[PDB]
Amino acid sequence: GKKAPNGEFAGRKLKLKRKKFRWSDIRYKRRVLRLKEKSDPLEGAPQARGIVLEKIAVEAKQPNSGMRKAVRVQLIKNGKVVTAFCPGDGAIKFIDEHDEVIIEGIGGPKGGSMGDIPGIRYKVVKVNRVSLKELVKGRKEKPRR
Amino acid sequence: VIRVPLPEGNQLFGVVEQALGAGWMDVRCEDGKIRRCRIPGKLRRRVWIRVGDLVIVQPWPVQSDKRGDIVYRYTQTQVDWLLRKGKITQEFLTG
Amino acid sequence: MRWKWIKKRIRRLKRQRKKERG
Amino acid sequence: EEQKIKIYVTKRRFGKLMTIIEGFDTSVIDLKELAKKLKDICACGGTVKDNTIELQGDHRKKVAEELVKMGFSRDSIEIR
RNA sequence: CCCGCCGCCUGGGGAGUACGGCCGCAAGGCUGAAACUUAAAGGAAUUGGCGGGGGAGCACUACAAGGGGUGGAGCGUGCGGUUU
RNA sequence: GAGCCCGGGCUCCGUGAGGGGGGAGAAGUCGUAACAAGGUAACCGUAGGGGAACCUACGGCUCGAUCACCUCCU
RNA sequence: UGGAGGUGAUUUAAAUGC
Repeated sequence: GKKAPNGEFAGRKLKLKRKKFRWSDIRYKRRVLRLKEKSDPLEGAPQARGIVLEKIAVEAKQPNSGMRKAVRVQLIKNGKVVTAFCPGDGAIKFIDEHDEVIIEGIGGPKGGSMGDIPGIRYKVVKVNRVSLKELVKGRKEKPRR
Repeated sequence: VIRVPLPEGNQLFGVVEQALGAGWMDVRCEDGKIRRCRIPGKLRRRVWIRVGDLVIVQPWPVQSDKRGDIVYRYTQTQVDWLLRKGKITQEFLTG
Repeated sequence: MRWKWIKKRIRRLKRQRKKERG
Repeated sequence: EEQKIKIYVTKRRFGKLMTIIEGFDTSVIDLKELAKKLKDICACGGTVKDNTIELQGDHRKKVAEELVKMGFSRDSIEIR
């Protein structure tokens, strides 16, 4: 007998087996409880605006060294401290301290910061409801306050 | 013809004050501040840097008053040249 | 190794369990 | 009271230079326990060698400061 | 190769740990996560290098045996350093 | 027959000195633990001891050691 | 020709290296 009971009336055993053994998929367990949804702030969401507390630059990882542009932003309803990775070359410039900065994830919600960056779970898109890739190109719009 | 590199831009002379381990050293800088400084791997594999050495420090663009990279370490003869040229003082070296 | 760990785990446990017991 | 002490560098093995501590009254002070405590402060190897403690590496200031912490007179201690 | 049942597993490390409960005189046991982090953890065999691994065989930049000598001095020379 | 209130008990949310560990950074220090019999084979459960890697006892195991010595087996 | 035990075992050869 390769595992399983096989027999007309047994099925229930089957039926509980699977479920018992389903909870060894971390991902499945996690969603079905909602640990994905509780822990890594957002309250689950696509994105979150937040006030730029300051600008900080951190070091790169193991084979690497280079100053990544990171913000510290506070999500507003979430009310949680988030350090964050900023796309683009010049950028850290166009972000004034205490402009609104909308924030997203970057590269699988699992926790995985991209290979270079240690911490950074997240991405920035915006400065005063106009984005960073729009501010890398000179023409498209340029910033205020 | 002796030639000795000099700090450029916002770089500063500094005297290494303490080895902190793993490519980090505290450096007493010519602006009177101590900075916690990284030795880049490229420099780490070229020179031996010790407490008391005179170095060039590049302050980081953020927390410029507290952090930097060591970008050059002077030899003793170069230190003597810098003294003679007035780029540093003996009082600064000794601390 | 597992010698190590068992006694480290035990010492951690005891010392901490000492700190709980106290 | 009246307990003086000398702390100085002493040749050792791999590393650079050991650290020697002498001058304790061995009838009152247990060097074995002192050494164990000092070894934790410096995180290095060490032994009681006769009426002295020898620590691997240079830990003169560390040791002096710890001895003061432990109740030994600041003025009884000399680092050479 | 088939047929019947049962236990257990579901990448690594965190951790066989925390908490909770149960058991145990105590020492402990049984049960048993998560936050976080990683592009590996691993297994077998192949080759090579290696071992204060084993056998066989040579060598004269080998060692023994042996003859001479360098290292002591003065000088010649090239260098390290210092001086310029 | 509601809301309302009062005294106590229990639980949960926002937040706090202090405290634990992880994956790391790999230029300081101590040692040589394992990986070659790693230079005292190694692991293993249990117990004590040591700053640390770890050592030792007792029992087990070979995922065990290199010839040698003795014993068996296609 | 290839496999399993039982016990002598050898201290004359030294720690580390980004």
